[PDB]
Amino acid sequence: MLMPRRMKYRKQQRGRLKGATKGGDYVAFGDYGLVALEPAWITAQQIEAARVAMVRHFRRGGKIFIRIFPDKPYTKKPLEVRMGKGKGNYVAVVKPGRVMFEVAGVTEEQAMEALRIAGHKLPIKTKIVRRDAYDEAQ
Amino acid sequence: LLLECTECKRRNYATEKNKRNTPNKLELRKYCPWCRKHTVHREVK
Amino acid sequence: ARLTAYERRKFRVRNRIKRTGRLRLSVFRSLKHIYAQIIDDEKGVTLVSASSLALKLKGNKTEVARQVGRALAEKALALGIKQVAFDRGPYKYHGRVKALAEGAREGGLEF
Amino acid sequence: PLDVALKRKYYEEVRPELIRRFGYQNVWEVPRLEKVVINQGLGEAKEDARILEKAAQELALITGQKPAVTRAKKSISNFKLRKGMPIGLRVTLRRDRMWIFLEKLLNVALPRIRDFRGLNPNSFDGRGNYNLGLREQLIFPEITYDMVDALRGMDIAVVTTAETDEEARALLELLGFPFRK
Amino acid sequence: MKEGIHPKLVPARIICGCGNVIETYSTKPEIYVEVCSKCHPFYTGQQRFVDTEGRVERFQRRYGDS
Amino acid sequence: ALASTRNGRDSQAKRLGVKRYEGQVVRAGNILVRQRGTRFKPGKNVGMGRDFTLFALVDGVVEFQDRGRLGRYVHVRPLA
RNA sequence: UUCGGAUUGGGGUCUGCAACCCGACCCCAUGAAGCCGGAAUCGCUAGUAAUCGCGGAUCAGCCAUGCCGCGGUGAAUACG
RNA sequence: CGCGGGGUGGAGCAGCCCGGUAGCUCGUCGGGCUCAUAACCCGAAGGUCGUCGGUUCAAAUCCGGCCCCCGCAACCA
RNA sequence: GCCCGGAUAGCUCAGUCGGUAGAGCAGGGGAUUGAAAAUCCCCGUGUCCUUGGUUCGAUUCCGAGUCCGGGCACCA
RNA sequence: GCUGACUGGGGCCUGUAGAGCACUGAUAGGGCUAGGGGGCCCACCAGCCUACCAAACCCUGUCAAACUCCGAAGGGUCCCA
RNA sequence: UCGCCUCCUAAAAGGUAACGGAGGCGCCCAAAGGUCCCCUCAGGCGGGACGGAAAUCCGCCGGAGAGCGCAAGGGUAGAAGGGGGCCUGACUGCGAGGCCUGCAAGCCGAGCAGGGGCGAAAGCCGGGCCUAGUGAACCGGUGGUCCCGUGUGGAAGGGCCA
RNA sequence: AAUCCCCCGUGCCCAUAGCGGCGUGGAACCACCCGUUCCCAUUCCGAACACGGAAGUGAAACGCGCCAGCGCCGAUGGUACUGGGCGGGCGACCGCCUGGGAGAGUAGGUCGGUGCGGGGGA
Ligand SMILES: [Mg+2]
Ligand SMILES: [Mg+2]
Ligand SMILES: [Mg+2]
Ligand SMILES: [Mg+2]
Ligand SMILES: [Mg+2]
Ligand SMILES: [Mg+2]
Ligand SMILES: [Mg+2]
Ligand SMILES: [Mg+2]
Ligand SMILES: [Mg+2]
Ligand SMILES: [Mg+2]
Ligand SMILES: [Mg+2]
Ligand SMILES: [Mg+2]
Ligand SMILES: [Mg+2]
Ligand SMILES: [Mg+2]
Ligand SMILES: [Mg+2]
Ligand SMILES: [Mg+2]
Ligand SMILES: [Mg+2]
Ligand SMILES: [Mg+2]
Ligand SMILES: [Mg+2]
Ligand SMILES: [Mg+2]
Ligand SMILES: [Mg+2]
Ligand SMILES: [Mg+2]
Ligand SMILES: [Mg+2]
Ligand SMILES: [Mg+2]
Ligand SMILES: [Mg+2]
Ligand SMILES: [Mg+2]
Ligand SMILES: [Mg+2]
Ligand SMILES: [Mg+2]
Ligand SMILES: [Mg+2]
Ligand SMILES: [Mg+2]
Ligand SMILES: [Mg+2]
Ligand SMILES: [Mg+2]
Ligand SMILES: [Mg+2]
Ligand SMILES: [Mg+2]
Ligand SMILES: [Mg+2]
Ligand SMILES: [Mg+2]
Ligand SMILES: [Mg+2]
Ligand SMILES: [Mg+2]
Ligand SMILES: [Mg+2]
Ligand SMILES: [Mg+2]
Ligand SMILES: [Mg+2]
Ligand SMILES: [Mg+2]
Ligand SMILES: [Mg+2]
Ligand SMILES: [Mg+2]
Ligand SMILES: [Mg+2]
Ligand SMILES: [Mg+2]
Ligand SMILES: [Mg+2]
Ligand SMILES: [Mg+2]
Ligand SMILES: [Mg+2]
Ligand SMILES: [Mg+2]
Ligand SMILES: [Mg+2]
Ligand SMILES: [Mg+2]
Ligand SMILES: [Mg+2]
Ligand SMILES: [Mg+2]
Ligand SMILES: [Mg+2]
Ligand SMILES: [Mg+2]
Ligand SMILES: [Mg+2]
Ligand SMILES: [Mg+2]
Ligand SMILES: [Mg+2]
Ligand SMILES: [Mg+2]
Ligand SMILES: [Mg+2]
Repeated sequence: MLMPRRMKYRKQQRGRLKGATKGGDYVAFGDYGLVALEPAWITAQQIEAARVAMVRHFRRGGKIFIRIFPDKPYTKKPLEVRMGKGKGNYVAVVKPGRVMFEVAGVTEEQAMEALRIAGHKLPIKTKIVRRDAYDEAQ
Repeated sequence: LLLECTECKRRNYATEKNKRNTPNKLELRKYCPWCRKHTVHREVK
Repeated sequence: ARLTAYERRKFRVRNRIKRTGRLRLSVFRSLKHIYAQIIDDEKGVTLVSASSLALKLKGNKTEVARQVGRALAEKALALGIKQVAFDRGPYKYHGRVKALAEGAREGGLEF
Repeated sequence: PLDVALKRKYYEEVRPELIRRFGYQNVWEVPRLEKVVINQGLGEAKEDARILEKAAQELALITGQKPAVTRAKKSISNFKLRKGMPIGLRVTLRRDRMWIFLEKLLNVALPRIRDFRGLNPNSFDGRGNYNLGLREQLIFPEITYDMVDALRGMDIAVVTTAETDEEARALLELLGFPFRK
Repeated sequence: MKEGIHPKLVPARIICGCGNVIETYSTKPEIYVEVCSKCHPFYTGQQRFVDTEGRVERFQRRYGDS
Repeated sequence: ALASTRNGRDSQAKRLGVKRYEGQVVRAGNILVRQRGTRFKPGKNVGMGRDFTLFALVDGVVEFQDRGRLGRYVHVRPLA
């Protein structure tokens, strides 16, 4: 679906979306990227919704990298009210400047048009980028 | 198995712990009295 | 294999001595000679030295040692030094090292 | 005794051959032979440690040293084994007594093994010590065949100051170790 | 070697399909060794006696005469 | 159990830490550090109790010492 | 097990156009299962049953321990 | 969602507490008796204990998650 | 607590005026029969509820005891 | 009866924000490799190919209240004003 | 669900809530205690009869990932881990001074005296690496003991110590 | 007697002193070494510990150097964060002033420094 195996703890505190930053951000695997403009918990099911938008977009062809991953467990109560936490029910936490997705081995009009579809499936504003000197060497 | 432990004379002594099925014997060891100094001290009661 | 049994045994016995906080009467003994060095830690300093090597004497490494011990006492007691604790280093208290110690009375001592 | 033919043989004619072959700036660099450790593992005696001291009696007889007893490191289910119990005998011999035993092993024991087209030459442990193992104990002179209640073999380990197997091989060949080439 | 607990290990004599090994120096002096290989019967000092491989050797021999 | 709640415990705060700091006057017996492991080792004029508790052995001032891989150390300097 | 000789290794003999599939026999080696057989079940009343060998038919040879026969020794037991 | 019980050869049940050891009846398979089948008698096979994790030397057995089963509850509204 | 009565080879067990002891369905061997059984005939250290002690002498007598049972106790 | 809140300087204490991946775990892409999923040549040890499994290990790339090789600003306390 | 211990929440002193996220205790050990002496792991690779992923053995590499009775955390091989010999300080009489803290409690503790243990000694020793393994008072049981003893001597019954 | 250099003890800094490679040292220290009678030893082993030694060797160990492959250390500059003071956004969150300011990373560093005492050379 997309989801860890083996969690160390089942449930984990919500925490902040603060201080958009930190790792990812430089387009390491491919030709064009989709970078995140706003913070959000993006859900294992929005991710898959973007992936399949893209793979459907080119001929089963091209190559896709994803590069955000849903390891944060998301609980919800039933329509009860208040006793215990839980339950269920997975997200990737995504701040600004992150590259998720990032296609390669396809034409510019293709990548850019796939990434634009992929972006519509996301809860935040996005940015398509190409690749740079600035994306260094490493 | 709480442990009440005497020597021989005047019967005042000091108090201990063996919870156990070993040692099962007379369970005796060297201890100081309130009475003179450092005698034999056998378990009891 | 890091940090050998020698230097554990070494350190182990040393630290125990160093805690009591007396001056340290420290014993090196080689296959040939046997040396003894009275040290004050915290000033990081040797005070009274005695070797078989510098007393140029020989035969029966033990009887040599009682001598470098009597050598230390006489030498040391002359500086006021009386109480100390015996370092004994990585050496069994035995033989040569026991002998230097039981020669380190007429002064010094409790050893 | 400090005489002992193999010891002798090592000094006059094994050492010098060795120097001619590899060639050695130093007297020490030319391999000595230290430590033959003989280890019997016996699961055989497990709940019965009474059987054991008969086998220890046996090692002593052929070794001339009484063996110490190895006891179980950790506890393990699949074959019995409380972490208490005795597994086997292990006896360390050096220095003369290794020699007087290695001689006996070379010139008597190994000959008496059924088949024996010679000692395996891959058992060198790569840093140049060598190991082998034996099925029956009655291949030894000091054992009468009527004193065997049951067969138990052992693991012979031979430690060597040679840095490589090549050199190590040379030493034991030259000592008279029959090799399956 | 701790004093107690020990086989004697006293100089000995010993025998085989060969003559003596004067070397000895073992427990229990004067022992009889059944046969050795070293002393060069039986393998070492290769006897190669009784020798095999005659199985491919034969069938190609009795065959084309017959 | 699982849901209703199987959780819900905790234990009393142990109020652990340094109870006197560098350059602070103390008396014989004052305890200087409360701690779980050997987190500070006893130095000059400093005892350890059975629970790893460091106390002044003498009156004095307390000096802290970081002996690197030898640990940290608390001593009492006399002029007591 | 000097019991018992199944299995297998090598060596051969003979018949036969020819013995891999499938022959019988001799020798050396190999020596397995088997320490009187669960429920059950067969034959035999006398010169019988046990047990021991011998011949023939078919047939080149033979898988015959089969079959049809021959004699040697020779029991037990029938209240009913 | 709640609390209680459970899940083991083909079927139905023990064993779980109390760690080491899987048993009982039927069915199935091979043989016997009978003209034959059934009944009956002599033999045998057949399982990894829902599952994933963890504990321990060792887990059907103790602890946790999840999935099914059955039972009880769901009141004042 | 306690008074005490209850503790059998393989199980239920049955056995105290004391002087080396046992039955039935079991187990197995054996006769019977369609078999199951029943009936019939033969063998199983149970050192019989533990130690020290009276004696020649101990399931079965004296000091403690290990366990079991009901009925009565008590419980700050 | 000058010790107070607050403030200046000096020491000591700390493990958060940030960040990191050395530990505990999770984790994308590639590489090289144990065990095998087994295509099957076996049915004797064999035994090779993996566009599936896969430890560890290297490269690139990330995540964590109950992870930390690191780590501020602040905070606490003592001394002197 | 109710007391106790560990971790997080907890905002880098202490402290800090919720029917917040997760685990454990109601014991245990006469050695799993004291001391003196020695020893040093887990793992990986190579080698070795029965030995296999793992029984034992040999070699090299392995700064701690092992072990420390049990949960976690802090700690720890320069030992707190593993072995051995002696031993019972799992003593009596106290306790400067502090931690903690509304109270009552809980905790650490040098040092002195009596008599001891191990050690040549310095020294260490008033249980156990530590933090859970527990329960005010009242009422009563037992062993002791000096104390009280309702006219007096006893006794009844109490106190005191365990 | 100071001073320097080499060795032997022994402290301190606590990896800039480590690993690995290479090289070097025996007169003197030191080690390995010779032996196991004696003190004392090893759950077996004089391996270790211990003693009585001095023929040999610096092979091992140790000491001293030189290499930057690893390991370790590590700026300046810039950001993150933030005490204090102010804004902005429905929100999630963002920004400005003033004062503090990392971590990663880049540059580079490093094959140790040093105190006391001895023995030996100056
Ligand atoms: Mg980002
Ligand atoms: Mg990064
Ligand atoms: Mg959402
Ligand atoms: Mg409501
Ligand atoms: Mg969008
Ligand atoms: Mg090899
Ligand atoms: Mg070698
Ligand atoms: Mg807490
Ligand atoms: Mg044929
Ligand atoms: Mg017979
Ligand atoms: Mg028959
Ligand atoms: Mg008739
Ligand atoms: Mg015919
Ligand atoms: Mg015939
Ligand atoms: Mg079933
Ligand atoms: Mg049938
Ligand atoms: Mg039928
Ligand atoms: Mg389950
Ligand atoms: Mg398991
Ligand atoms: Mg109502
Ligand atoms: Mg003022
Ligand atoms: Mg300050
Ligand atoms: Mg963070
Ligand atoms: Mg990591
Ligand atoms: Mg954190
Ligand atoms: Mg730094
Ligand atoms: Mg003022
Ligand atoms: Mg933590
Ligand atoms: Mg806090
Ligand atoms: Mg805070
Ligand atoms: Mg609980
Ligand atoms: Mg002890
Ligand atoms: Mg190791
Ligand atoms: Mg290992
Ligand atoms: Mg191995
Ligand atoms: Mg640990
Ligand atoms: Mg623990
Ligand atoms: Mg921990
Ligand atoms: Mg007080
Ligand atoms: Mg108070
Ligand atoms: Mg005293
Ligand atoms: Mg004494
Ligand atoms: Mg005290
Ligand atoms: Mg009341
Ligand atoms: Mg009372
Ligand atoms: Mg009166
Ligand atoms: Mg009176
Ligand atoms: Mg009256
Ligand atoms: Mg009275
Ligand atoms: Mg460091
Ligand atoms: Mg020299
Ligand atoms: Mg020379
Ligand atoms: Mg060298
Ligand atoms: Mg840096
Ligand atoms: Mg800067
Ligand atoms: Mg601000
Ligand atoms: Mg604002
Ligand atoms: Mg920096
Ligand atoms: Mg370096
Ligand atoms: Mg120095
Ligand atoms: Mg000088």
